[PDB]
Amino acid sequence: SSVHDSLTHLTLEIHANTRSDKIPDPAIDEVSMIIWCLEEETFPLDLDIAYEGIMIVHKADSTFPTKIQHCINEIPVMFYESEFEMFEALTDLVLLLDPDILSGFEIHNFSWGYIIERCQKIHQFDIVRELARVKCSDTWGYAHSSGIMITGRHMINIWRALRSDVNLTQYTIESAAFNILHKRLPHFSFESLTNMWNAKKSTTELKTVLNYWLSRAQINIQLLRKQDYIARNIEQARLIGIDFHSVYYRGSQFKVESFLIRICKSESFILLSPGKKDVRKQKALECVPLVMEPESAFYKSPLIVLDFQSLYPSIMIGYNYCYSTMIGRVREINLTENNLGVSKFSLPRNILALLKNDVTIAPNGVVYAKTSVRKSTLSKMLTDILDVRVMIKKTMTTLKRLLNNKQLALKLLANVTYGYTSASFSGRMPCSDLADSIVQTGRETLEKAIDIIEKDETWNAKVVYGDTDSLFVYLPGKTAIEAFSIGHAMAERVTQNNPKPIFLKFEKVYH
Amino acid sequence: YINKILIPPLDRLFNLIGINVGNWAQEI
Amino acid sequence: VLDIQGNQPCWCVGSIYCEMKYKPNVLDEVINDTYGAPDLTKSYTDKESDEIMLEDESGRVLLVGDFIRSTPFITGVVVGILGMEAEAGTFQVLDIC
Amino acid sequence: DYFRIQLNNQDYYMSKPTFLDPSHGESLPLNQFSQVPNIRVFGALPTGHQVLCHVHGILPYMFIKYDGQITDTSTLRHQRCAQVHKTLEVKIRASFKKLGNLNFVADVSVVKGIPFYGYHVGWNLFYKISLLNPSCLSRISELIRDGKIFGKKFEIYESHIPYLLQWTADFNLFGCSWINVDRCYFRSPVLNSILDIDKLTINDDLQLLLDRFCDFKCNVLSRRDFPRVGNGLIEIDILPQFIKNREKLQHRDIHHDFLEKLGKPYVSSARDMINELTMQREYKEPPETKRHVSGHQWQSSGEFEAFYKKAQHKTSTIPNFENFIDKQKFSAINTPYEALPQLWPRLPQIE
DNA sequence: AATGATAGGGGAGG
DNA sequence: CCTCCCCTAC
Ligand SMILES: Nc1ccn([C@H]2C[C@H](O)[C@@H](COP(=O)(O)OP(=O)(O)OP(=O)(O)O)O2)c(=O)n1
Ligand SMILES: [Ca+2]
Repeated sequence: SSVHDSLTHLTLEIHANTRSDKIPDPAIDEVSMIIWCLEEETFPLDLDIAYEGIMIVHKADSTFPTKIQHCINEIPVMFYESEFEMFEALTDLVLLLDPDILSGFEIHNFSWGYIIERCQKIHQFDIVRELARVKCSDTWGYAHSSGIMITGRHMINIWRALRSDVNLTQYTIESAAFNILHKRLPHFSFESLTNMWNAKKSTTELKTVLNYWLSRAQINIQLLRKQDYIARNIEQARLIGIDFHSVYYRGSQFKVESFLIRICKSESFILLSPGKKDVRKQKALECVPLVMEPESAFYKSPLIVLDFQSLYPSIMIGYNYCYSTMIGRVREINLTENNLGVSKFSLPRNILALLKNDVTIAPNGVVYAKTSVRKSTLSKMLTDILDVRVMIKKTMTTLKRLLNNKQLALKLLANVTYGYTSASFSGRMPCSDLADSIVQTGRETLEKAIDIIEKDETWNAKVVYGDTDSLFVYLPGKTAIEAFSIGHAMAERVTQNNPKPIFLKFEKVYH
Repeated sequence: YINKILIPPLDRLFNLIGINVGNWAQEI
Repeated sequence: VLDIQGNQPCWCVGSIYCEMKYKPNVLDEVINDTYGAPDLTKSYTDKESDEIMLEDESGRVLLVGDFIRSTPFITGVVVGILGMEAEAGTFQVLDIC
Repeated sequence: DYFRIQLNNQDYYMSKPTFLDPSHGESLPLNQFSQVPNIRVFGALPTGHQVLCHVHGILPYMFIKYDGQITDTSTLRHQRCAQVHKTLEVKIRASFKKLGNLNFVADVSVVKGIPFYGYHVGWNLFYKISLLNPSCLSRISELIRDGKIFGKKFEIYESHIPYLLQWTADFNLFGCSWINVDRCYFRSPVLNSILDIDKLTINDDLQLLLDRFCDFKCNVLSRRDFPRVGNGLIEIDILPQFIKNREKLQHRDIHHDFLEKLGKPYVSSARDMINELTMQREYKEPPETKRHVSGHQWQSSGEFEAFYKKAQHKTSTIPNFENFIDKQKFSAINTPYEALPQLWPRLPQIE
């Protein structure tokens, strides 16, 4: 077909016989079944592999493989005398397909982790060094990600990905399948599975366990596909520019650093790298967001909800707030030594007099250069990402999915951008003054909006609740049909009293 | 279960109106 | 069942395996009175069939032919199939006991 | 017409300097390098064939403040770079437990730049300390910042950015994107015969690509010097000159003076996205006429204005836009994006 | 080994 | 009143 612009995906599952409800331990209980599923939609080269397979240990009596073959009759099954040969065959299969991602459900104490532990502890075989694409500890890795590190290939823990994606009580294969794929799967205890697997007769039981594990393996691909996790992560990586591993393993500051270094490298900018001690000894944050306690009561009349769109990004775009735009705190401006966050510097001789007009003092008290002398870099980044997001949203099946993935990635990047500042702890390039300015001017904008809304006599409305950018205005007995017009009018009035990127949206009402 | 799972949240929601849910539960 | 392999007639005794899916009306009736019954039609559509096997505690073989078609069968019923293997693990049917 | 490899995964390792790697530097050319870093790229061809790529000549670097004066005659800069290189090498060798076979620092060079943490308008001189082992770069930065190396503490620039991120950003690379390269070097037999993959994976398109890019006469490296290390299909070795993803970057130097005050997206990924959307299909968005305040007056604006007037009266000694910054040509000093082409070894041929 | 800020509320236990 | 823990809003 067309060119290959996706990542190959392979999933694996393990069945191990337990011993009277002991949750099979990877040191006493051996592997028996390595049912694996390979994603077909994104796999090129059209090779005869059938995209599916089952591996079963059989010492070899003379009827078990034949019975299994007839009861399956669809997927080829390979039988091995020992689990070491079965592991070697699995390694050969991985080296043949050479998948980009090896995944599974709860891969720490199960299939991938179980195989790794069995190979390392019992057989003294380093399966990790053999499954890599190169011939020749991670507490954070196991905390909220996959702790397995195989060279070349990415390990994806499906349950963690779904936990980060969808919020629901409990996280099991059955619950996820029912709440995502609308499939109900019977669940059998380990003792029962061992009993069916140890029954020489009753082909029905063998077919039952085989279909059990086959469905468990197959449903993983559908779960990752319906949420479109792989494609969304690939699109986000292409947008930000970080590798596929850093999309989910690294933190939010990594993406912001990537954008910043990519933008600044074209403008001959040199980024400062403060130490941990410098960040620890910097001035603490003083400005806090404005939240008002609502009047706890039941509101019969319609309640219009107003919410600013990207309040902080719009603030930084409009007010030109950046690292390269701070001149200094308006109080205590010395020509010898100053203080701005984690750095000290000295102003030139006649800098203030030269730019006495093209500056804008922040609410916190920090002088910022106007756009007429220097356009800030963060404003450039935020306006570019916002323009791209609104363009793709305005344009908006495959193209629709790609546009949705791009929209989500752009929203995530824009939201994480502000978090780069105000990083008092575990911050690699923080700036207390910039974050304080942003929060304070957000508070001022909120107060101005509230005053404008309350001032109008024709709108006998009063603000009852307030958040970082949320306004709850109450219209006592105001026939909600016309409440939409009033809400649109106040949104337009508030918008027309702010710089260009600042915008207010009505978007809903509570009768 | 009744008291310590339903009385607190229903009381938080309905004390704004001005009614005590616990009185309703007392009669049963 | 695994001993019937060759170009010679042979007979064996085993139970009959069939599909026997439920009728949709029964499924609707049991779903409407369970309060949480899943989409049981998915259990029949996922598999997506028309064949008869012979299970005798050692495996199954497909009962192809015409004598086996013109007889209603229910799963779990044992019979005395007497036929000949022709070209695969499929067993022909000539007489039934 | 370009060899295209997707950025699926990346890693780095230390190897001995071959004829495809830099062996010396400009500060201390006499002393060679004990080891050099190499970046491994795990990618797949557009036809679907996995390719392993080794990247040579890419070195991590960090910037520290230049101590000398801007009135150098292009000769004292080299001497100062040599002295600081020797001091760094000695101090790291002593702390980490005749000076030859450099193991930590490759070379030190002087590059211009504009600081980012604050408002700066003029060119500032910086050192470019290129290291050999990127893993210990954080340790070197900590030692320099803590005053263990020199007699005074020095601020560190561009040390929180990892080596892989620097390499990707310098050459205009994005994750899961094509690495458009025109020339490559092949290794031990291209169609690997691990078990049988030299027959199943091969197709017409793969053979056409090999015929277009592989010559088997002056392209395949020697078997003895460069054995395969990848358990996959065809493996290539690349040089920094070969990567043509760069040269599409728009370099601007408008921040060295008040160019803006006198008479297209800034992210190339966004440019690619909008190009794709235009190819898929005009686009417009009518704005709203906003009449803001005269100066957006706030509660504590008067005190701020008074303090600004006091500060302006304090630091003053009539400045003009065209005559504020001093007009030091700084033509000899290399631009940061004009400095990474340095240290690229050669265009060798050892066939 | 890696981690972006701040603000509110409830519940158990001592 | 105190700390500890859960976890949702922005
Ligand atoms: N995880 C978060 C969520 C929000 N905010 C801050 C940034 C916003 O400027 C402000 C408002 O948050 P919103 O939830 O309203 O999101 P936005 O206003 O930024 O965009 P949108 O309105 O489209 O949701 O709160 C933050 O710092 N971190
Ligand atoms: Ca909002």
